[PDB]
Amino acid sequence: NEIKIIHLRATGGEVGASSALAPKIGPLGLSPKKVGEDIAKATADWKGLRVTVRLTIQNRQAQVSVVPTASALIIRALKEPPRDRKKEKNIKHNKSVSLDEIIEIARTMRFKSFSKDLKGGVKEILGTAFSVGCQVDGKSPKAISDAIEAGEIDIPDE
Amino acid sequence: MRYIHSEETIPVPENVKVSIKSRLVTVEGPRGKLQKDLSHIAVNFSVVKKGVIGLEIHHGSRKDVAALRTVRTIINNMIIGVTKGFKYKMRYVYAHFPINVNVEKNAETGCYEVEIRNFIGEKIVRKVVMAPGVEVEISKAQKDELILSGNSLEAVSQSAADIQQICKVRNKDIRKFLDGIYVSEKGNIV
Amino acid sequence: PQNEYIERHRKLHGRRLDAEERARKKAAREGHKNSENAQNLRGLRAKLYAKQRHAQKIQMRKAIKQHEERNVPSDPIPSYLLDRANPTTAARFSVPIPKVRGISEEE
Amino acid sequence: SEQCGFSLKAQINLFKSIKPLFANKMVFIVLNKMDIKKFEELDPEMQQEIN
Amino acid sequence: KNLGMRKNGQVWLPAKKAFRPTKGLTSWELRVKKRQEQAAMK
Amino acid sequence: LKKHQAKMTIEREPFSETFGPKAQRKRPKLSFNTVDELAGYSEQSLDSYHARLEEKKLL
Amino acid sequence: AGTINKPKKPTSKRKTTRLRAKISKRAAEKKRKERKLARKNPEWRSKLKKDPGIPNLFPYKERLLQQIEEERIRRKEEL
Amino acid sequence: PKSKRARVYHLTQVNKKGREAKERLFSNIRETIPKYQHCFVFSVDNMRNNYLKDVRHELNDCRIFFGKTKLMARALGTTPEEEQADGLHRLTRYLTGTVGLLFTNRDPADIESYFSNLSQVDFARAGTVAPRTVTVPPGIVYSTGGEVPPEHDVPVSHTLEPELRRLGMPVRMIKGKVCLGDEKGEASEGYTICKEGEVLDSRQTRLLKLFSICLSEFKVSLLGYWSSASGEVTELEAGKTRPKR
Amino acid sequence: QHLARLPDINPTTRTLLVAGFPNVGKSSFVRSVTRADTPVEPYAFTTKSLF
Amino acid sequence: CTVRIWLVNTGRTEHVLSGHKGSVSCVKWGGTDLIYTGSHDRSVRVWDAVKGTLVHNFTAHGHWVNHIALSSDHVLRTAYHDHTKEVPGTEEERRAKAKERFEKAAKIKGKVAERLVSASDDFTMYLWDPTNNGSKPVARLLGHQNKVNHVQFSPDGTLIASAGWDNSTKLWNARDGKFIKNLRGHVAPVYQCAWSADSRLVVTGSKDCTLKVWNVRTGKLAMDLPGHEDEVYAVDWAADGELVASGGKDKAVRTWRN
RNA sequence: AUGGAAGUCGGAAUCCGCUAAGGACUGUGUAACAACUCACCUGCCGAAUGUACUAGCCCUGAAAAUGGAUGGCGCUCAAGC
Ligand SMILES: [Mg+2]
Repeated sequence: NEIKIIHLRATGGEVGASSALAPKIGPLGLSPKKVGEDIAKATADWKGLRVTVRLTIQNRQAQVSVVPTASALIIRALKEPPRDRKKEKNIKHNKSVSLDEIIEIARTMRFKSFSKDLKGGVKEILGTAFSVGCQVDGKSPKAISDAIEAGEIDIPDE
Repeated sequence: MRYIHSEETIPVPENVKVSIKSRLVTVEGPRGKLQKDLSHIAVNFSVVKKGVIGLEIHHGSRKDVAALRTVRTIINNMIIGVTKGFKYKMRYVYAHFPINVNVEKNAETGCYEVEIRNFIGEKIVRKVVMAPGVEVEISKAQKDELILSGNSLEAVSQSAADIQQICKVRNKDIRKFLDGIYVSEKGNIV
Repeated sequence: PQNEYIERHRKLHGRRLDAEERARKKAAREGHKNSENAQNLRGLRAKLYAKQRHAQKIQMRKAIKQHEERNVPSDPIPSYLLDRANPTTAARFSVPIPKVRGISEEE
Repeated sequence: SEQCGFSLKAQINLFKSIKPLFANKMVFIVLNKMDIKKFEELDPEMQQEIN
Repeated sequence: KNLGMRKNGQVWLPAKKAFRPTKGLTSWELRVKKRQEQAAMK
Repeated sequence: LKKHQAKMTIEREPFSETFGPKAQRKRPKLSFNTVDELAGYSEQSLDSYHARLEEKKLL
Repeated sequence: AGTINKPKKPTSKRKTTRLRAKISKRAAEKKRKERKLARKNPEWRSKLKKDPGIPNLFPYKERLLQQIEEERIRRKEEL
Repeated sequence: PKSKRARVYHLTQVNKKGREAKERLFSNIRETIPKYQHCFVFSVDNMRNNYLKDVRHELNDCRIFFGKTKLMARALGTTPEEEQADGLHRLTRYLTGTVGLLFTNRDPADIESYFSNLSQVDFARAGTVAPRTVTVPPGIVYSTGGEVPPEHDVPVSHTLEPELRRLGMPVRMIKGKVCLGDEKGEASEGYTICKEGEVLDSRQTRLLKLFSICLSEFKVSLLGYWSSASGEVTELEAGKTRPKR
Repeated sequence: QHLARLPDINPTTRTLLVAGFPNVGKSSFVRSVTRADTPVEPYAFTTKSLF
Repeated sequence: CTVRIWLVNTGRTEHVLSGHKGSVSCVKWGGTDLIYTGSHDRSVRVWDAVKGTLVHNFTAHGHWVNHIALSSDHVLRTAYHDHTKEVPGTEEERRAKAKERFEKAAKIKGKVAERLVSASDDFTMYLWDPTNNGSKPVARLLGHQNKVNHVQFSPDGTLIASAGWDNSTKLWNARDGKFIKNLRGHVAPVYQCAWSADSRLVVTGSKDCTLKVWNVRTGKLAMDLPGHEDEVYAVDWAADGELVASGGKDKAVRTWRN
């Protein structure tokens, strides 16, 4: 009757995420093909993106969920063309994302953020966007963050 | 630059008797008596307070002022030795050939003797004679452990060093051959 | 034995029980040892040692200056010449060496 | 039992792919881990593929 | 008893003090006043 | 071409990136592309090796 | 080294007349040559040397600076 | 002095703070004083204090300062002439040792109830008295050291074996497993990490943290608060008994 | 150094060559039939060389 | 390592083509909405311009890919402009004229197929026909003894000209990549080459401070053009053939006429 | 990007929150994690220190080959400077 939580990284719309799982979920009594197809069904929203999946295991069945991360949300909001990960490598995420979508991602990530305010959450998402390498409103995310801190850009409260 | 006056202090426990004459220090406690000649260092000993030994140097250089700290630590370790004692635990570990350690006490000399056999299968018997005042026992609580106790910290540590030095692996890769007798713990008897 | 057998031996059996303490103490004695080598070596070995120490001191100072300054081609060339190894490139009709040591016929 | 993490169809496909290397050699397919799952526990058509 | 660990394992070593052989020549208040005067002069 | 093949290969892949603690080489360079080509190549390699051994034994 | 138990041939501190004379001649020649490179030295030299100033640990540097400023004011008033 | 310990230069990003940190702390406290109705002084003595992050997250509408004690005392003002607000210098008598400021607009009864109900297990620091005797059983050493049953436990990592020997257990590496004595628990008694009633030292607390054994608890004790409207300081139960300066 | 630590394989003697996907029991079989010290672990590519 | 597509009227980026591991040293835009890129990661890529997705990845070269050329570059640079010196009245017929010029330049066996040639530092070239061959090269062009700097098709599509660092310009058949003749006479690395509109003549500008006009049918040095005091970096021949422009390290534009 | 790569095999960026402070990490470690450690911060303590240069005197800064030379004994708060 015990509950085990296993967190993993997976690519959406893929079956081979259970390749590493079957060494350890096998003693637990789970079916690797079943949990792989079930993970793919959960991550069918997030094609081509590395996402974090939580597995809740009780009485030898597993329930899957997708834990939202800032990097996955930003790369999904970038709206990149569909690509083959086997043939098209060394890609760069150099498109642009709007500041409204940045605030929406921050509202999504409020459940993880320890910041006091949505402005702090937005600045965290802007830093993650700067790491990813995209643009916000055609400018640098660092420049947008500096504008937010200096007061030119106003973030709505909650 | 010569410093006019420099002072150190050594507190003395209630059960310890310390006698200094001509820079020859004798410290007696519940566990026995230790003696050390400190005539190689110029120092004025005094009783600055009840239960405090004062050390002074007059018109000394920085090196002369610095030697008082060594004298302080030496006399303090003698006091600790006659009060609580010193105990070094050694562990002998082996891969294939079990190390056989035999401890005897020589009635003629009064010292302990440690005999080491079958070190990496060698047919020689290694013999180490302890310094006087050092007692050696084989521990029954743990496996393959010697215990060296005494009042003199220098004697106990040098005896442990002798046992560590005599079992040395030669002409082998020490990443592979891990055999030896090693000091595993240092502390007080009490 | 085969492949990384000493690493496997370290993983299965560890090392000698005093290895960490001996390594720490030797590293701690390195300062006294370096000064002793500077003051006690003789001859060509001492000279090579001193030149090597001079080189390491210079490189350390350069690295220190770079870490201090962490928080702060020349000639126009076309695109097909970019990222290549290009040379640095820096009346009286006099030669660069107008006078040399004269050579006698006996020499 | 596919506790290695790979599909048995993929294992059969790998064997079929490397069969041209097996000329002039003898081949024994060892089905491992019978303490977990037996060959009789398989569905009929995959048994037919292995035979 | 001792609560902290000594790095070299000689746990009987006492809690030593800093080696300042010129200790006690100048007080703290006088040095503060001299600090202010030297800062003004600089 | 052959007077510069060696320098060209070293410029493409330095010695430190090929083998060593900081090596980044993952896919090898192969003279074959398919499994059937590999089997045929192994057959010709074994035949040539035996031919060289017989020539050296004769010499 | 095994210097104490087996010392080597000693390095003599007794000078010879030939070496003393040669060293004296070489020192005189070096002095003259240094004078020659000094008289044809093309290196720039300042007209006024960089004066070190007053030490900080001098206790009366502040009143000496007061004296300097007062002397400047008096000289400006006189001129 | 030619003979000298050589100082190592740190080739890392973070530099020393200096006086700018002190001025920033002063300005932050002096600008957060007028915005809040109450200022509580709390103490966390001989505690790991990493749960103050969770306390800060839970009390998002408050402001917690956990800086230097003397700097916070000078920021509040220790004398009536230098105080920022009327009656703050009565509050500064509680600032000794490991203290923190809590500026809030909530009811003080709510704060007292929250910090009375706040309970969290914690690793003991050196100087605490051990509530129970802990003994690692002989044989194969497991990750928890015998707190959970071994069949639910996992064997301890082989990289901790030099560390455990340094902290004083005679453990050994038998075929890739850390064992106390023999693999079948022979020729060795269990290792007593601590005994009940014994004052723990840092070696024992380090062993307990390595074996994930929590022998202490985290508790924030409120000493007293100052209200901006009344301009007076109310003494609480911990502040009645704690020494003051 | 790598060549010095290579295993010695005679290409023209009696030899049993074990192949397959990872995590199927190749190292377990070789340990069970020989004296070779090849590691057996549940993760893929435990064995990265020829033993 | 990126190619950005810009909308000229607004100045914003529509697509970012990424995937190269080295600097994209040359980009071309064909008449079928394909973008061809060569890079320092030894690769030549064909991208879909409308979608921004990679279509082909050719990895045959052994060093830096310095330059790529298309069989239709001469008509794609000029669109509807030609020898008549008159422009059609409206945009639709102007686009039709440009498209029919491109298709006339790009027909191979009655089908529109753009040929691509890539010159590299591995002393060689590769000839690609992505429509009919895919990733299989038509030919490898061998013969330069040093790095190949510039490559260009002739306007009539029969010849390929190559400038190399071995002081030579070489001519190749544009259909099967077969070597024809060597143009010898420069004494320093030849940096650029440029065709005349009638495909009789190629002018090459080199590091030896000279331009040389070569008759490719005779295979000889037609004209020698000295006058630059330093290296010649940029060479162009006008589409109507009236002028040749050269520029380089001596900071002055030089124009050359018959 | 990698079979794997979670600060720590690599390439490029290197921002924000919470801050008292904590690098998109200084090293040890793992197959990868974990674990430890450093930078930085707080508490205990208690008053002067740290860095680099300059000047003296001392050591090293290259030596062969019979046994030898501050002229010799010898000299160490000098019988040296
Ligand atoms: Mg495995």
